[PDB]
Amino acid sequence: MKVRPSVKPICEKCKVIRRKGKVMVICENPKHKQKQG
Amino acid sequence: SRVGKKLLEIPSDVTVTLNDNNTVAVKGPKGELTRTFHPDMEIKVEDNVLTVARPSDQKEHRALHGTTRSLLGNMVEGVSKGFERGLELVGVGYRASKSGNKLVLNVGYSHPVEIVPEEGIEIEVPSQTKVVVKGTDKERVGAIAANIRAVRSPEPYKGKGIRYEGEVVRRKEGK
Amino acid sequence: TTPMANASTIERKWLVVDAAGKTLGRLSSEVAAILRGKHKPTYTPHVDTGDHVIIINAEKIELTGKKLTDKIYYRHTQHPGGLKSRTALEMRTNYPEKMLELAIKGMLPKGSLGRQMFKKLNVYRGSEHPHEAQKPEVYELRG
Amino acid sequence: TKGILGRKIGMTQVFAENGDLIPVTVIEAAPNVVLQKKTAENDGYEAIQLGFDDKREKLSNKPEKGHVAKAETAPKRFVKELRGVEMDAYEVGQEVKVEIFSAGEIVDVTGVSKGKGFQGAIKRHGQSRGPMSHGSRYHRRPGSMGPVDPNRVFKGKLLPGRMGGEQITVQNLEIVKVDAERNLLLIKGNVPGAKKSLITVKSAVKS
RNA sequence: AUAAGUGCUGAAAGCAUCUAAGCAUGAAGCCCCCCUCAAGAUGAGAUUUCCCAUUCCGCAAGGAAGUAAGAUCCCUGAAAG
RNA sequence: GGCACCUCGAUGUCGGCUCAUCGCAUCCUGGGGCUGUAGUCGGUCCCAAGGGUUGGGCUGUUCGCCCAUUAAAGCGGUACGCGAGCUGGGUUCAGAACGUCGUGAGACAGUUCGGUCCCUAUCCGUCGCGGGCGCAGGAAAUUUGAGAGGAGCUGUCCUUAG
Ligand SMILES: [K+]
Ligand SMILES: [K+]
Ligand SMILES: [K+]
Ligand SMILES: [K+]
Ligand SMILES: [K+]
Repeated sequence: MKVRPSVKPICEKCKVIRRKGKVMVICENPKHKQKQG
Repeated sequence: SRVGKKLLEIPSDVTVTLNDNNTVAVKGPKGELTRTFHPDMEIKVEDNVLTVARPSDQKEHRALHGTTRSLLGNMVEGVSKGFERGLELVGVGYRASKSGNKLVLNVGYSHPVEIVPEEGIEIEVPSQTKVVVKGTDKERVGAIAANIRAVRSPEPYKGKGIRYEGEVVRRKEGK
Repeated sequence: TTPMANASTIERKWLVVDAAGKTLGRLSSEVAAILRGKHKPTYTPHVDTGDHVIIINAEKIELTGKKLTDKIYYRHTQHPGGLKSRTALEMRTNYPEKMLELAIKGMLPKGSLGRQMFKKLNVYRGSEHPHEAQKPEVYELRG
Repeated sequence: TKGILGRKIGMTQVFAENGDLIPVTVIEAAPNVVLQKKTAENDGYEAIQLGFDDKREKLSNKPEKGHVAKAETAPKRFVKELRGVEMDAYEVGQEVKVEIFSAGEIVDVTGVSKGKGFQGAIKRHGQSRGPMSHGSRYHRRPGSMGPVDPNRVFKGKLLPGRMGGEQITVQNLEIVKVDAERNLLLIKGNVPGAKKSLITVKSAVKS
């Protein structure tokens, strides 16, 4: 996980979503997994 | 909701009964499934075609419409054809064995892991390296398959573990 | 010239309020008013002019928003770090009578008379109450 | 749950078959009797009330006479409930005897701990002394009453007072030996309270 | 029962998606379980057993007086202080 | 540090002792994601404050370094918590001395040796222990548990298995 104020697509296959009112990236690359915090 | 609006053909062998409070019971050759839906949705059955209707184009309704349609479709498919989920044990000495109704997994722990299936779910072990979870309810088939996968989820260094059939496990190089 | 109610003049009816499907606050504000006796023209500030209230179906009280999970009933035990908490959900399931009582208690006056007014509240989990002898009338919430 | 009441005779010791030396306590328990059976109907919980120890008819009163009348026994000096017991395996009047227990059986054992009277925060609260030397005028006082900020002492500042005479339960003691011609148990270890003091033995809660 | 986390099924958004509806799992932590106190819990709870409806004024209200069951004073003491 | 708002008809000041309590920005232990994670070890971030979190040498010290441990040797707040609880080594009275400055008396965040720490607890608070009345008759026992307190740590070895 990256938990960070700035959450963004790193690659092209990054996909910003929203779960539980929290901005997350998801991406086949598990490095790129983001949550916003 | 393209999904919601799509029309659901009921096969001749499946009877859908609409009960009070939007409770749909779906009966077919493989058994019966009962489920309550949200009141706002309008589920019609005309000439062996199930259609779902949303009261308004509010965010919630557009979402509910597609969901309801999808769930009813899964119920009809479930009682007719059934759902199966297939698992592949990858590993030296990794073996599944059915003991009565219990699935027993030997996956490199110091003890065997027993899984008891819930009602309506059959686990088959066609080979020592393959497990097939069968059932009517797509959710429950999925849940049990995930539970079995959880015992030893696939690792990236040699792909060892329990995987779904046709799962692309990401691989990293060790030494 | 202004008349004043006193123990000799006051006469208290018994009212049953069904809490089923009612908003916690909105029920509680009304009940508190009846307990104080704000609905009677003989209302006198320095005496308890109000009516008894039975609440039934306290377990079926409703909360809007995410208040079931998020509304927390704190309490302190007056020992250091003695702060306990229960969620509204936990209150409603296990302590429904306490939940209503707490809500109403906070809406009454606070001194000796206000404590006295609270004694006429009787709250119950299920549909039945044991106060058949008091011959309680139904009271619909004005809303 | 099995239970019985008893008096603490006092300790002694017992070689085991292996030859190991076992310290025991000697709980004389001349048969307990059942006096009441509480139920979920009546009392709102299921229990049995045991009586122990024949009281003299001088030392009794009409309310103690009256209460034992159903069981049909003499007034009992000690009366203690047991909850959790299997209700249908007793009857009011039934005697409860040490042979309910077995050797090697685990037990919990209650008593009232031996009283000390008023005690210092050293003994009472196992607190450290101050220095005894080095110009110290602080030997056995109980420490600082706490921070300034609150302008009050924090409830649970531990202080000298009356010590001992608490209900205490020790757990998971062995029954070493049962004697029913004497009405004794032998219990590996040391249980709360004086000699003659009332000891309750139960089956252990954590088995 | 939850946290982080992992999900299942699943649309909004023909796909995907742990979430919107719905359904799981999951911490030495939370609530219990264990130990102790506890009805001044004035919201003063419950159960068992005992005593039993006395004599006076006073129009009654009420007050006074002997007692019942029971307890105490005083006394012998300690396992208590 | 700045400011000079309370206290100069007095709010005792460092360190230690005794007694703790709180925060979490977590030192250990519990649960996780990512890893330039093979394993054993680690790194980093997330949840988690329940409990735990050492004995010495030197120095008035705090701090720090060192020795030996430990699962760990957390960081902070509480009048840099705690002197009507203790100490009084240091700082900060009067003596004396060194270096230094000063014509001098003297002086020095320079040093050195020596140098009085008062108080019978009224109230609240804390810890124990009684007496009173209450609890719609008077009693003797046994109780339910609203509620409150306590406890909460962790090593090593063997086996699984070389
Ligand atoms: K001053
Ligand atoms: K200060
Ligand atoms: K002092
Ligand atoms: K002071
Ligand atoms: K005061």
